[PDB]
Amino acid sequence: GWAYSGEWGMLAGFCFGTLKNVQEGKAWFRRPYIHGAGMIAGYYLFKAAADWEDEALKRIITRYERKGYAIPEDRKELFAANQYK
Amino acid sequence: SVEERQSFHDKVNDVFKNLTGEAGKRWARPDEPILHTLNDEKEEPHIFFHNTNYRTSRKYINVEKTKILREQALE
Amino acid sequence: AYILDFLSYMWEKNNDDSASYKEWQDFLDVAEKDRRRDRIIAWRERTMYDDYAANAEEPIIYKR
Amino acid sequence: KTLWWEPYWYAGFGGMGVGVYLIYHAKPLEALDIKYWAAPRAAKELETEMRMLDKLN
Amino acid sequence: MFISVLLILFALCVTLIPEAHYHMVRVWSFVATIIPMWVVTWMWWNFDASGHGLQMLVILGRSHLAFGIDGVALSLMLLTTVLFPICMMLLRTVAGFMTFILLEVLVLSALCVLDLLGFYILFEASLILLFLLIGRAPYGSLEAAYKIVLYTMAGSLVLLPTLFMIYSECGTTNVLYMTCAYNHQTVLGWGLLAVLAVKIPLMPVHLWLPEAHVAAPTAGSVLLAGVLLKLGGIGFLRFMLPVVPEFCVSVFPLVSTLCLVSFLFSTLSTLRQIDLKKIVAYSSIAHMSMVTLAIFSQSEFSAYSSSFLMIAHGLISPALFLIVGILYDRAHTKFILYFSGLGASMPIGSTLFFLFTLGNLAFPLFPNFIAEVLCMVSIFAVHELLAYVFCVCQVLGAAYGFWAFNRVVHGLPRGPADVTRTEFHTVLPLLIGAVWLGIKPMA
Amino acid sequence: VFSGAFNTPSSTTAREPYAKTKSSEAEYGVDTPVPASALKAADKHDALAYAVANAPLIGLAGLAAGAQEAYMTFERLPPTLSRQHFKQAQLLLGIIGKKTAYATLLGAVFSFTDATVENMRGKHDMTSGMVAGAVTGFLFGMGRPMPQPVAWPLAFAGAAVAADFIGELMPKYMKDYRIYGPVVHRENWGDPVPPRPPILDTGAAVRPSDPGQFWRGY
Amino acid sequence: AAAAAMIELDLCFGLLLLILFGLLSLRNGHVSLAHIRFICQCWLVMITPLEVQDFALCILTVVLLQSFHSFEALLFLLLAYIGQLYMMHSCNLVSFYVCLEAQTLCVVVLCGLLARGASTSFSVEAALKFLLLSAMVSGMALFWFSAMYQRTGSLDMVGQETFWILLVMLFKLGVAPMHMWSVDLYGSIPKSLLLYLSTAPKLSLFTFWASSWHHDFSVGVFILFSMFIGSIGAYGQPALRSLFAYSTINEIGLLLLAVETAGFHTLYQHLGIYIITQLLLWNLTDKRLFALCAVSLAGLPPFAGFFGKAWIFWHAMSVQAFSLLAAALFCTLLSLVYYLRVIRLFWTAPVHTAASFTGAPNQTTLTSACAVALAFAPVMLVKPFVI
Ligand SMILES: CCCCCCCCCCCCCCCCCC(=O)O[C@@H](COC(=O)CCCCCCCCCCCCCCC)COP(=O)(O)OCC[N+](C)(C)C
Repeated sequence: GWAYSGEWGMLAGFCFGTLKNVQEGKAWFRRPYIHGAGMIAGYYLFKAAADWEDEALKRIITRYERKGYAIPEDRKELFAANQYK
Repeated sequence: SVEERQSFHDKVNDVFKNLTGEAGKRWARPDEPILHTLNDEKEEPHIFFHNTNYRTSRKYINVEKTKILREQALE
Repeated sequence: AYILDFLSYMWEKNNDDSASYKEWQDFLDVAEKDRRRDRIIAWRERTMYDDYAANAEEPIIYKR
Repeated sequence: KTLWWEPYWYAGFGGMGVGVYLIYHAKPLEALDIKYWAAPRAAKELETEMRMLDKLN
Repeated sequence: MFISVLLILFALCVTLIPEAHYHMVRVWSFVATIIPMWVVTWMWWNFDASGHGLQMLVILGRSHLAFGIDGVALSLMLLTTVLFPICMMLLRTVAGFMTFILLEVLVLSALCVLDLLGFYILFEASLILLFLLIGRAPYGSLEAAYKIVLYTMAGSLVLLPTLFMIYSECGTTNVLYMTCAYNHQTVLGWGLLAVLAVKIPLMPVHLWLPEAHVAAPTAGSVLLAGVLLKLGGIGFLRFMLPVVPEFCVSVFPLVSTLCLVSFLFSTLSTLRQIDLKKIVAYSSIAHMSMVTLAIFSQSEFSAYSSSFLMIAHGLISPALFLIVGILYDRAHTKFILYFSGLGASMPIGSTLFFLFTLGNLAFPLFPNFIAEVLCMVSIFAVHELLAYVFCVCQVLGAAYGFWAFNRVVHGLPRGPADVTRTEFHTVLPLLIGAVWLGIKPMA
Repeated sequence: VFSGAFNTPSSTTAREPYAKTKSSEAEYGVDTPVPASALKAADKHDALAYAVANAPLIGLAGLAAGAQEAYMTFERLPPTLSRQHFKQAQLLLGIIGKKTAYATLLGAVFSFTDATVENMRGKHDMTSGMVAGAVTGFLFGMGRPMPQPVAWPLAFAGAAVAADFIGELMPKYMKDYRIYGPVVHRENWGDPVPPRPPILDTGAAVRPSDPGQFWRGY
Repeated sequence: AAAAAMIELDLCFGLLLLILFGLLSLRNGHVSLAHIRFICQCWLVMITPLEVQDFALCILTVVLLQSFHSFEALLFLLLAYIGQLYMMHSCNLVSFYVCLEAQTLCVVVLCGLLARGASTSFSVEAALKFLLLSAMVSGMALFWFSAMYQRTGSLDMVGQETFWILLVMLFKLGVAPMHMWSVDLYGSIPKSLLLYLSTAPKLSLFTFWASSWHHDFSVGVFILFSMFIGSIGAYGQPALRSLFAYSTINEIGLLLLAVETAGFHTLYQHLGIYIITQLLLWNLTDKRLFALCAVSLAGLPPFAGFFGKAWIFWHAMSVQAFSLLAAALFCTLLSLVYYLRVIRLFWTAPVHTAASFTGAPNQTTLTSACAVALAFAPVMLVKPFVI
């Protein structure tokens, strides 16, 4: 999957904490433990999404080859790869 | 046929992959075009961009020729 | 006027024409791999999951 | 009294103007404009074409 | 790319500054637009003019969003990075600073994208920002905001299925492979014409501009006139001409008659206008019609002359909007009948108004003169009469320009006092750019 | 690629027409059959039979609008009027029948004028639809104040023009469109050949216009 | 051997224990039941199989249970979840009928039970109308199932009678012109049941459609009716509940365009983005985020609603469904006007958010702030993800 998905998840967690503060009338830096928990959850959620990227590509190539669609070996590496793009 | 077109495309991709040039030469100011018998040169993108660079070079050189001759004729 | 000559030398030293060519080739290669992957994926059949003829090759186990 | 934007305005637009000047007056000529790359290559081709046109006459 | 992320993150830190520190908020938001001007000037330094057509490339995997620099994009990016700090000098709230910062991110990334879906995503993500900017509650106009948003949405919705049609046809929306594949050019050509004939004001889909460019604030008018219209021209030059050229030949009589009637009818309408901002707003339609016909001529050096006219318009018309904005800010009206004798009461402002009036009418020693000459060289090389139509109608542009100037500048002196230091320095970079690009533009 | 001097794709063209692209190992279409009523309804050689085949469908629209208006009128009836069942039935059936007959008349006029101009000009093009739309819209717009005797022919002709462009001309132009397999006229790029066109279980409004676009069914 | 059915025995044993625990807790006079809700969520997790759609429904219902407070409402939602889960596994019209009828009865009873204040009789009225309209659709389903059973002699869902079963399914999704029961429900019933009604049953029924349904017909006229009626109705209705009811009819028309052209991947992507937006919409306390729902339901580019609409448009253009696509694009142009009305109402206004007094301080800021981060999901949406 994508190489920078965990950093994107951490930025998502920071924005999550800032919005939870803004909704309840607090300044952006208040309750930094909420930011930290949000960062951890965002990191692991977007890493799981990046794992599903590779899983979906593997499922597509496996189903297509079992149906009779013969893919050349120069193009099978586009699918059967845990590519860290 | 389709097989011959495919093998030619593979050869062109291999050549343009392993290409280098140094010592005062700019790539994308090539000395010669790539001569081909292709129907629609845009079938092979590397050849299309190479001949595009060569054609750009020729247009600018012809403009410069016009300027040199205009100075001579004025003299 | 010597500053101009030294800045010209700095431009020539920093520019690397072979690195420009490798940048161009990597751009073309990444785009071509995306296009190839997307073209293979677009052979996208769609029936219901219980279609045992359209999905005849899947290794499915049923509990009924 | 100096207005709030004046140091930043003069730094930003002056450093853009000096930079545009240095682009025009300190870049290599082939890097500044392709017409400097093609001016010497047109001259030799014209030298070997003027005598061709002389012989054709 | 790393630099662009740093510039975005530095720009977005304006929100976190506490509002009670007024000086810091002003300085931070002004510097946040000064820095990209330096970076784009450095990109011009780094450019090899004898090298490849596309330089400084970056592609972000399988997410579309691929970027590269050519000459047209580089000149337009330089113009945008000049224009945005002047907009920062004309705003007073953090909401305005943030709207213009987000607009600068979207414009700069849209100008140099090489993916059609990326262009679609990046450009019309600015629609809601334009709606809020134009329909601001006490002094805007919600009717104008509705018009500009609905026209742009209509064009974009025509394009979107044709974009996806070529994407299913060849497998990519990257312009380097879209130009080398076989595609059904009539459908995609109609979709691209639909977006870019609304972005460039081409009749009949042009009625949003007179409302929006007048109802906007002065900073919004500077942005909308000097920048956002040229996204249609760079759309023509980057996406439509390389990918659907057979369509671009076959539609030439239709695009030609649209350009001719837009030029003539918009020039005729400009003469009956009674609002100074509406006078400045209409005059932009005829210039963009000349730009579009010069792009579509494809004849001598058409990309060069059309880009140079886009730059000359983007320098001259924001300055006219700035002078009208000064008059409106310190007299609370934009109506011609309330202004007379502005030469005696604002001599510096009237001198600047006269110089930019002469520039807008394509007089020599301004970049518009060189631009219109080269655009008419490109038009003349297809046929002489298509050039003659623009040549003989020059009295009609000068009529409205000199009539507006003579009505507001001469006569009985009534009206506000002369410009301040801040107003003069909002005007000043455009004047220096005009003098340079009209006297020694090239070396 | 991008220069201010010229646009290279504007002059880099094929010198010969291409051969047909092979898209799959099986090149026969699979689809459900069309009902015979619609097969007969496509025939234009008999103008009267064309109008008879097509007009009841256009009358169905007036039936739906008339049934709507009849129910909305029935709901507002006071009890002193609603209990008189013969009068109620003749009022509601009058509303429905007038709407149905007007729709059937407009449809028959359109279909007959279309096939008449078709057979008179000897060819199939967009002129017959525009003339039939002008005639039908002028029939609708008669007797009304004056934007309308021009506005309604324009609307019916525009409906005919949109029908031609969206339903007929664009499918004909894109008969060789492929979303799968080799790129058409770019077989050297090497995209693999599947054993068959893709099987899609689409609805009856989405049917393949060419045998190679997809296989429809389940 | 019954060893392959321990999850069913676990379902029944858990219900038997949960009723007794709820009885014991109420004999103590407990005015709150968070322990009962946690046991209900545990039971939801413990009975759900390991498929993507099953766990999507499970996690959705776990999140939904935080807006319900009485024991009976929790029991009705669990027994509606049993129908929603087992409809996705139904391969006949017997189980199809029973699951649909269990869901209808649970929804009717919840609409009666949870109303309060001056809006009690309006909610009961709309529940009665929904029950009467649902009874005749259930009768149509039974009648045409009996016809199919007599003709074929088996339980296969083939032949001409599947057209009426398809019309039954279109009624359950609120497809225009059979849409007015949902329009009646939106105007009176409270926000928590409106949140429940717009997410879970659509997922359950579309998964049954994806899993075990084929018909030889079309749904194009109902696509046209839903899109045009929903867009024009939401343009014309000044009450916000009716605005969102008609915009829901428009969205179900888009989902039907995704179904009609095959390609269920775009259907699933748009449905997921819509469900997350619904979870944000009905739990909002700060009204500035009402504008984010507006820009992400109008299909505006950088937000996730654009991506959900745009794969539907891409797959429709791929198989050349031109007329339905053109109608969809026109209705998308119309939808922007009333989403801009939403933005005018709730973004260009002074901000007022009342504090809590009796505890529970802004109790669903976690979920609403988590669902607002649909501006970060587009990085994963552009890839080949949902297939
Ligand atoms: C399509 C070509 C691009 C031309 C667009 C028109 C530009 C407007 C002004 C004309 C200036 C001409 C400058 C010529 C020399 C500069 C360098 C150069 O060569 O130009 C660059 C690009 O030039 C620029 O970017 C010019 C920047 C002009 C923008 C100026 C407006 C912004 C300034 C505003 C005012 C600032 C005042 C501040 C002071 C207070 C590349 O263009 P080509 O030579 O055509 O590229 C060669 C093609 N190939 C690689 C394939 C061989």
